[PDB]
Amino acid sequence: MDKFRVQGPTRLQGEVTISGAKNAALPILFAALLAEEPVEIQNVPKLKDIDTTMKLLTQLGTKVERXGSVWIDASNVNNFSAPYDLVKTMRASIWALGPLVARFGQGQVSLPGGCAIGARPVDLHIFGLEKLGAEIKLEEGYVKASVNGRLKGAHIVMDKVSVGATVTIMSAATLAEGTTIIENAAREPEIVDTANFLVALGAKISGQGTDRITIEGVERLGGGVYRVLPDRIETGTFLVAAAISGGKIVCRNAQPDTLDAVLAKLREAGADIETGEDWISLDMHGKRPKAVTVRTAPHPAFPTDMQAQFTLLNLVAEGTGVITETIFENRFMHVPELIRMGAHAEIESNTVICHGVEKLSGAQVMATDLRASASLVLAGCIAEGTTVVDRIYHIDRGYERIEDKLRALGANIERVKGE
Ligand SMILES: CC(=O)N[C@H]1[C@@H](OP(=O)(O)OP(=O)(O)OC[C@H]2O[C@@H](n3ccc(=O)[nH]c3=O)[C@H](O)[C@@H]2O)O[C@H](CO)[C@@H](O)[C@@H]1O
Repeated sequence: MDKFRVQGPTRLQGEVTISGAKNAALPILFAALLAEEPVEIQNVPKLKDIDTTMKLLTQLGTKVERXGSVWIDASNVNNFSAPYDLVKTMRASIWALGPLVARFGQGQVSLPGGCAIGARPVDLHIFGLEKLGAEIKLEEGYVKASVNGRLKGAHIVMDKVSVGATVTIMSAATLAEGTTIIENAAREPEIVDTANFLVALGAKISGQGTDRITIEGVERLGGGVYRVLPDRIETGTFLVAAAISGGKIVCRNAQPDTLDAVLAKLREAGADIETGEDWISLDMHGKRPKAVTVRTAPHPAFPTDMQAQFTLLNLVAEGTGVITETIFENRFMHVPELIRMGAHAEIESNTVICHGVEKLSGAQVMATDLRASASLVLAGCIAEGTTVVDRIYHIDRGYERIEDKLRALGANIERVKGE
């Protein structure tokens, strides 16, 4: 089992090229199940989650190839289930459900079990499907959906803002008979990306990116070529890496408009930020960051996927920073890990109260969250001495070669395989 050996402190300086969004590539890959003709998805990151998704697709009888692009041919889907072993390593597996039932009239996906960051049921996905006319049963731990003929469009109001349920419903609706309206839809840039992918295939969708999505179902979806938007979380993570190290960086292949909240908070922390059409520059001018107050919420508010990263920022900032989590109430495992490194903070309910320190100290820490745990690697970059991050497979699931990108920024980091 891999581990990172990080030697700090290091001032991060240089350039990084942002990879395609893991969170757009995922739902788009699942949506490709709908395509009758070959599809080429461009700008797909090379990460563990994509590997798992590829595996799942192949298990359905989908032909899959990859490099920068992932080539999909779902003309011969011959299997309709996502097994326990796979779903257990990737909750996003639930996304296979909707396309399968919508196109083939059947689909079975192992029901996701417990999650360390909090309660993450998929009740809304199921509800949505049912609303579309799907019959759903639970057998041997498998959620089994079925419909005789086409799904039927319906007016659905979401009890919660859900990225996942919005994708499930929107995707399945493209093949339903009639019009589907998703009210209180998630507005994430990844939702707009997936919708656009769908439309490129022949789907009829409007309102994507707003709280109200309207889908007019069609008979079949063709094929095509589609480029995945830049990864906003990867971008934010690198921006924070520079901001907490007194550094200077330029992010290439970026989409500034997906980052307003994060950029604004970085400015509050004291960063000098410039943006262009496809780039973002950040210069700390060698300054320590200033503590900020953050509240995670659905896009375009501050994203929960940047929360750990900002907690780190606050932990080495001047002042008392406060971070409140409204999406994943228990998403605080990074905190005690950071405290092992000398940080100071208290967790009261869904809020962490940070007491910024001048310097962190290297220590042994454990990764557990595919997006948040990158925080540990960042901490090692600025801590005094050696930090060893265990279980880095978690990071591998959500980031493409993060050590390589960090290394090009000046980081002293080594992938240690010897156990
Ligand atoms: C593969 C992917 O894109 N994952 C992202 C997506 O996940 P994910 O799609 O799971 O997140 P949702 O937006 O669906 O979850 C938001 C909240 O609603 C709850 N909920 C959701 C669905 C449901 O059926 N019932 C229910 O109660 C969840 O438990 C959570 O408290 O958005 C999260 C919030 O931006 C990100 O942190 C994840 O990295």
